[PDB]
Amino acid sequence: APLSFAQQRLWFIAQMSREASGAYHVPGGLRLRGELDEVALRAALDRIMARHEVLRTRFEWHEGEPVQCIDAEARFPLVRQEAAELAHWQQVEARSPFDLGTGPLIRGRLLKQEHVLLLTMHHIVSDGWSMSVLAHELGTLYRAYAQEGTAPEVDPLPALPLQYADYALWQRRWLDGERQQRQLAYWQQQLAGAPALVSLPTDRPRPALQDYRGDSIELTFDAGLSQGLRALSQRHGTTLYMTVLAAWAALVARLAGQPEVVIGTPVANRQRAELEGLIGFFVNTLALRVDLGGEPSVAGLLAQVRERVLAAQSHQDLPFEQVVEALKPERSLSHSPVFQLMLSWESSALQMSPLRARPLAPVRERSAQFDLSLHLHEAADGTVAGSLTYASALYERETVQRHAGYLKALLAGMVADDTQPVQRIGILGEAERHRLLVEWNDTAREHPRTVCVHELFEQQVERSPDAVALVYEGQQLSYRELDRQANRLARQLKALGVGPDERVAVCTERCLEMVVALLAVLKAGGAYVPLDPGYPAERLEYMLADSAPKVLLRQSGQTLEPGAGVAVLALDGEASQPWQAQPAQRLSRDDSGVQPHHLAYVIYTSGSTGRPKGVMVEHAGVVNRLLWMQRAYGLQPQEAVLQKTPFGFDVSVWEFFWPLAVGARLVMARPQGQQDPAYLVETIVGQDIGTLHFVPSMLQAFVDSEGVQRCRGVRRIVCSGEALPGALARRLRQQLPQVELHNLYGPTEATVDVTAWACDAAELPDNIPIGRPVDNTTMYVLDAHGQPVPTGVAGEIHIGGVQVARGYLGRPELTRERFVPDPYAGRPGARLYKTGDLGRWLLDGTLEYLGRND
Repeated sequence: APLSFAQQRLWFIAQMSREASGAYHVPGGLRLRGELDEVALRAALDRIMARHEVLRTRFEWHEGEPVQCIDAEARFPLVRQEAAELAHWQQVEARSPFDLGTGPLIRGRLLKQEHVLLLTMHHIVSDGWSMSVLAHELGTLYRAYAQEGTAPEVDPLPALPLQYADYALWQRRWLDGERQQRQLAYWQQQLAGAPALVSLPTDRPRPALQDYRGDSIELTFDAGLSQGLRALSQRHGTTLYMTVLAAWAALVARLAGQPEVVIGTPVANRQRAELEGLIGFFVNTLALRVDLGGEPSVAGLLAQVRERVLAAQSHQDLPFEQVVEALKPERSLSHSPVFQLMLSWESSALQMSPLRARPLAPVRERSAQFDLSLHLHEAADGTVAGSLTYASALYERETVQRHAGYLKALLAGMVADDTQPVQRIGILGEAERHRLLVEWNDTAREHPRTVCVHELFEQQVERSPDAVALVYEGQQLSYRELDRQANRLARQLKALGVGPDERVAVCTERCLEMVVALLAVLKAGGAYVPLDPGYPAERLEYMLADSAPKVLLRQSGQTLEPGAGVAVLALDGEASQPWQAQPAQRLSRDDSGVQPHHLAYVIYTSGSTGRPKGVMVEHAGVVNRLLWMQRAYGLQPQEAVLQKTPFGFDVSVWEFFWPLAVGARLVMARPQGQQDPAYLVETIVGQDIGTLHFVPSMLQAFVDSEGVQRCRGVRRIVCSGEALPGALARRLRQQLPQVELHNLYGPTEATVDVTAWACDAAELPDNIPIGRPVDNTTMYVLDAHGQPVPTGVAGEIHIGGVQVARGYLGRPELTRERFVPDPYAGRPGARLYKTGDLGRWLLDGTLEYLGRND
């Protein structure tokens, strides 16, 4: 049961109101493990109450603007009430709403020698630094009150040199002057043109409204890495924070595929020594734009980050909100402005001045104001530890864990060699590298590697010679009748010099004799070259001359004349009768001499921008492609497949030879029949079609056609050639609830298809994946240097395995460029095909097509 659009909208808005409850509070606590002297503690809390003027301040509405009201004689409120209770009592105290009109804006919690001294302040009167000052004065005041009786333990001995209202009066005048205008001018130029949104790969699409649900992981830099990072930063004059910022920016730019990254950082903004002991709202945010173009070195990047961090810290008085208003007066509501990743660097003055006061550790962060929030601090033992909070709507936990692993690996590389290119440092762990290269390519399947394409058909003829094999416009041929017709023509082709790796061009519209021709060429040991008569004459004549075939099989009525010594054989009509005198028995395997490594066909590319390339495809890869398809989908002998794809596209290869290898019948659609919506529906129903192919644009026309809901006998619809929108997949489910939808992907240079994804999930994604590699086929997503990229990162798709084509006919240079040695398979001579397509691995080990690399 789904919510309406207005219900879902109001829910996300109502939970953003839940974000405005605890995200504006500054919680904290201390553990008391000593004598119970609550008489001195209450005097210590009330002493810091009356001393720090901001703690006894309320806020009202007075004539169209908020005003502050400083009250006198403020009493500290404290409530008096193992693992489950302390955790529940903590965050509910941290999520306790305060009243800004009445106060108090600072509360506490305590109960029963060991006690729990919880404390919470509102962000309008405090910040991160304010809790450290609150804990500083509490330990000193409880100590002085535990020594002997006092009345002003902190009022005359260390008084406040400046109150928060004095700071606000100074800031009100500073914001009106020119110093504020110069700092705004710097930030205007420093961040002009920066990317508005980091393109970090997300496990789920970014919601329309920013989801603030968060979770966090812990990460640690051991003493070895921390020591090396300290020495690295001393050598380059950077701080330990600058070195981590340089590494994280280098990692994010590499993961996102963007030249520069913006990372925010909160600063204390207490540069003047007059404010360092004050309690109040002082924290400001700085946006750090780190550029990684030009492939810098580790040393060069550290010098850039050192430069821009010092420049940012010189202009840190300007409020970050005024930077956002100047840069992005119009801003998206699905992500934070200017930056979406924050890096906070915490420190380690004093600690526990009273007695046995332990700093209570904060609860695990569950609110995500940004996409990623990296918190780090230098522990006492020199090790660097912290947390990485992530937005649950965007990332899964394992993705964030691998993200932290890349950062630690990149930091170790920067220590190992600060002179190397920073963006080529290895970051993948061995576990993920093995999963990407091996585990997700575990497709080895035992198929007979000694059988050719036509022999699969011949083996089926012996199993069911009288079953129906081919249907065309009221005519039909059994398996035996089709085999005999192909044998006669194959012997005629053999008499004309057809043999291993020789080409035979075939120019015909769809009919029974089209399949006779294709099988006869294969039986004669040659490779067929489909010449679609619908193509322009210039294109047909080029492919006819480029392929240099021994024979042209031509349908009667076609006028294509090769000349050049090419033998022309009539495919049908009265002129084809002479080769009916050939014996109908099969040619022996030695008579043709064809082997699985010989060519099965040469199919030319589109030639959209130049001359088409003849893709040379061998028998063994086609056999693997066909045997996988039967293992995946289980086509049965009583089923029918529709031959509707023009046979110049290699999708027709499985339309032709998959049913004929397994006992099903192939229904040859009328020429250009797929373009008639009425004919397609009537043929599907009339001929009991169970399986057919659509490019997504034509599947859209199919589901929009009249009477599409009559096709409830359809079993499988295979999609390939374009991106398949999830909306179209859902639309097909509504029209035909029984049909199985499968999304396939693969170029001609890798034998028809190499990945497949069944669209059988209860809820389908907006972008249908291309899936997992097929049998004996491998897939790789590599960067510009041939290295595997992290999971989710976009790179160029590479294809390995037995289906990689032999190359381009007559174009050895281009073949060497796109068919490169395979460095993974462990097989000598194996090759990868560079697709020129962009893609990425998903979490579940499925591939996603992202477009062309250029």
